[PDB]
Amino acid sequence: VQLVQSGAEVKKPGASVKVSCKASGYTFTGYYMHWVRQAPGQGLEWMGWINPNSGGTNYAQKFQGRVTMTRDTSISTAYMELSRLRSDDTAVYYCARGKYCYYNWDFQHWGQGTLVTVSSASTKGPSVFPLAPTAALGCLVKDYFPEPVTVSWNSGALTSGVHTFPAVLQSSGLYSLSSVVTVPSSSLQTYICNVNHKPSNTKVDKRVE
Amino acid sequence: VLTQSPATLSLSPGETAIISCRTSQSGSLAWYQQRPGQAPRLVIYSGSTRAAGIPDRFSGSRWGADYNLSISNLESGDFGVYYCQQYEFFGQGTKVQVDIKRTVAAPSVFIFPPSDEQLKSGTASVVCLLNNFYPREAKVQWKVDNALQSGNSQESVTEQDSKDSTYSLSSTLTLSKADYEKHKVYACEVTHQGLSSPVTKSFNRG
Amino acid sequence: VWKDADTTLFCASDAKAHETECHNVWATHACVPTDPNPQEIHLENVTENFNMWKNNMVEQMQEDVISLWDQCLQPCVKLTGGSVIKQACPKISFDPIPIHYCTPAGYVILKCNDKNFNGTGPCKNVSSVQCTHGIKPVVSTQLLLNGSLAEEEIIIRSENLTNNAKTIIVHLNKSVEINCTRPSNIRKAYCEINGTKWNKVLKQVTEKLKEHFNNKTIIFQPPSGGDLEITMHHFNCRGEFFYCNTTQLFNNTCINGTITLPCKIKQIINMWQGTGQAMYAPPIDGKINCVSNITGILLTRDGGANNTSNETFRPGGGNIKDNWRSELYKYKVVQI
Ligand SMILES: *[C@@H]1O[C@H](CO)[C@@H](O)[C@H](O)[C@H]1NC(C)=O
Repeated sequence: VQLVQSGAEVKKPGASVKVSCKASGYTFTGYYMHWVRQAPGQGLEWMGWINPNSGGTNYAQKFQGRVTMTRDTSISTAYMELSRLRSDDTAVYYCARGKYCYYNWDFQHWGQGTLVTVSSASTKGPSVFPLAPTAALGCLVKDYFPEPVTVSWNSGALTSGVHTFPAVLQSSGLYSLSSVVTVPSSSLQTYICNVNHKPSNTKVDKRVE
Repeated sequence: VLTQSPATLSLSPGETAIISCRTSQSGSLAWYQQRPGQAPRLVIYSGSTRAAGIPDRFSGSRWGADYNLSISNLESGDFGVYYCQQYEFFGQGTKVQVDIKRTVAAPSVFIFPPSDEQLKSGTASVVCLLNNFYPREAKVQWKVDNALQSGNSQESVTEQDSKDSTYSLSSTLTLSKADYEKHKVYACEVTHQGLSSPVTKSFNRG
Repeated sequence: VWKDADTTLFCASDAKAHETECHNVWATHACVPTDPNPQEIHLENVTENFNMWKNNMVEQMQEDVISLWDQCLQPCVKLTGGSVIKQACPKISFDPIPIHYCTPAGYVILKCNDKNFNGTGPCKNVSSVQCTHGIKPVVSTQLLLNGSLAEEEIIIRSENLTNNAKTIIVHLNKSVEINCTRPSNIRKAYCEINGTKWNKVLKQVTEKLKEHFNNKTIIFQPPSGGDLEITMHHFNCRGEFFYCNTTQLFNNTCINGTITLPCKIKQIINMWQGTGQAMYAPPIDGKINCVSNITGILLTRDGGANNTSNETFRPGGGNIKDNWRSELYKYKVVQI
């Protein structure tokens, strides 16, 4: 059995989103498909199920009116659409199936997940500021959206003593993180941080003097 | 509903973790493990029955509304967050994380003034770094001209370095350029177990 | 003395050779004459466990009805997704007739005569029969048509009530007629129901059902999604496939005039019998009229109940084997 979901999504509040879920390795029409999400600082939350042969659905009541579940049996795929998105709909959305044997709840198989970020913010390349110099030095990677960004140093030649921190979400709606490396004062040689933000196709190298 | 406790669990490898779950409705209760960045994997159902590929180290037991998942002889694959489940309902989860015990190590503190380029953008970020310390608990206190800064900053912590078992922390205090050019002494005050008294690294705009 | 067991059963009916209606002919071929003189033995001092949700007889009846529909409702074209086959589209005349199910030598049927047996558990009043009562194989959705009734008062049947994925079948204690017509002189159609009898039966069913949810407020809603066969009362009438909007049926505010449902007859349908869309020929001319007795309903309870009030129930097609369960519920094959 395999379950493969569509890729990550970014939407503005009030927009809708459509997630796919491709099942293989079993009789697709044979087992209910459930959907479950997990928002940051939230537990796991069941949304509903569809009966594939029927196309019939049950939804968690708080989800009535804004969730639509469907399937396409010709390609063994289930679909979940969530409309009128709110920012607290930011979450990982998963599709899940009952244990092979059935009880139909024991969730034996999960999709890899589809991340959905809902924000009024817009795609944005980062700003990159130096953190100038026993000693430490770094780069401050500020005001980008959405996650995530990667940092290397000196094109990968500098790895020891490096700490790249988890991003934080600012009041501005934009993410920010810092990457630092520690060195002997005696070493100050050229140092450049290579910052990549795939969503905005931004790539910056910053020399820190 | 489903009440799972305790909320968090800091443990060393080898020890045993005991998570509890209260239901008010009878029926099959299941446990899931979700590792950072992966889909949850079913670990237990019927309250007491292990799934496929689940080793003896994992065990569940049950008493009335109370449900226990016990993970003995912890190992690297086991860390994450756990959920109890009954039909469509889940518990809030319990994050079980690793804290390798080591001798206490005091933080190295560095303060960084805003880059000129940033001031040119009309914002100012003062960054304060706490390097290579243990245990993870630590306190940062921003003071701008002896004024305590409550809620004007953001923190970020590395995972425990697996090698020296330390943590490194970054705290960023942000202000409008206009607010920033109003005050002179920008101080960063750190309190920690390895420090006999809080340590203040600071600087003057001049 | 006996043990639970599965086996191959045979069918019995009153089908006549002269009669050329499709089911009747199928029965003269597949079945034998109904027992002229049935014999039912009830014995005290015995207890037996029944589970209608796990009764193999349902599977067998299922295979028959699939067999019946394969040679009688042969469609003009079949789109099975993998292929598209053309074939004769014979005009279809059928009325289901009651079919009795019977055991071969060395087996026997046990019958539960508890007047309030809800469908699972031990039974006190047990009897032995060689054949079921006459059951009409009505394939329908939302509404259970032309079935048997509760002897005493309305009964709620389900494998697990809590489990919202378990089908709920309500089994009425007093049937309510549904009159369906399509005037002559095209795809339009309509249904009629006496609002008073119906609504009365709703008051009663909601009170019994509530009785099973710790006296919390019960509310009905139209289906939440899915194929047309499920979201509408769907059934086969005089060879035509009706699809009636039941939105009107579950009307909260009146809890009376005779209410009338808008129905349509379709030529393109999702076979229930398996997978694929079937294309039947256009609807024949002449006034077409089926009058049926509503005896049961299929409901799905909404998940994520949260706050106690407002369980939400949607009439639910579920699985058609449930139609058979609704009649076969009280019987089991045991092996002598
Ligand atoms: C139900 O039974 C009635 C009378 O016995 C019959 O006329 C009607 O056609 C049946 N309904 C269906 C759709 O089978």
